[PDB]
Amino acid sequence: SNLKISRMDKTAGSVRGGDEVYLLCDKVQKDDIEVRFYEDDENGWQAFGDFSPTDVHKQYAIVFRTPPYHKMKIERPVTVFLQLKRKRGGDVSDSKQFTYYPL
Amino acid sequence: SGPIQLWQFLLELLTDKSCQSFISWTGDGWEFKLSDPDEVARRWGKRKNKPKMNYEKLSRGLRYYYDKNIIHKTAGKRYVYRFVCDLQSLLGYTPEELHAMLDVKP
DNA sequence: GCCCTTCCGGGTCCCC
DNA sequence: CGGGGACCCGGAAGGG
Repeated sequence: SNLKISRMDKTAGSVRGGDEVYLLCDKVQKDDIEVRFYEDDENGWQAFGDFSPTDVHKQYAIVFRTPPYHKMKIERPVTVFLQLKRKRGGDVSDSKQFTYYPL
Repeated sequence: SGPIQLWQFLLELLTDKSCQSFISWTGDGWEFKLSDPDEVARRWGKRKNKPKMNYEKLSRGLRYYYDKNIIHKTAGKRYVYRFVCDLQSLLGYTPEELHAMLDVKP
C-alpha cells in the first residue's frame, strides 16, 4: 500500500551527482520501485536515483546514487525534492528534502 | 537518468578536485587526460559492478562514442580525449570558468 | 535498439 | 636487428 521514506543516510550531495544514499523505507518491490528527484517549477526538472533491483534490501531499503543537477553553476546551495514512485502504480511517497552543493 | 553512462561518469570525475591526480582537464576547452587510466577504469568498474574492468575495455566504450558526437580522441597524445558534445548547457560553466574553479594548471 | 563488456586481429610506437 | 609490450583502432558477439 502506501509508500514511506522512514529515514535517509544523507540529505546533501554534490551538484555533480554520484553520492551513495542509503534510504530506509516501508515495504517495496525491487522491480516496481523508482527514486524520483524533482523540482516543481515551470522548469519542471526531474531525474532518477541510479540503482538496481539487487541494491533493494529485503523489501525495506534502497541503496542508490544521486543524479546530477541540471546545472553545476550555483553559488548558494540549492534544494530539490525526492520521492519514491512505482513505475506502474502512479502513487508516490511523502517527499523528503535533498540539497545540492557547488564545487 | 538511470544507469550512468561512461561519458557521464568521466564528467563526474572531472568536476571533483579530489580526483585530479588520475583524471584532469588539459586546459584547452573540453579536452581531458586520463593521467592514471588504471585508476579511472577501476572506479568506472566499481560503479558499474564490473570487477575485471581495465583501460583496454573502457577505451572501447570511448571508441563507440566516436561517431556519436560525444567524445573524440586527440590524435597523438597519450590518454587525451575531448568532449565534443554540449557541456556548456549541461554544466552551466564555460571551460575557462570551470578551469578557474578547479585550479587547472594548463 | 542501446550501451557497453568481452574479445580479437591489426596498426604504430618505443625500448630492451 | 628482432621482438615484446604500451597504446590505439574498429569488427564481432553477447548481456542486461
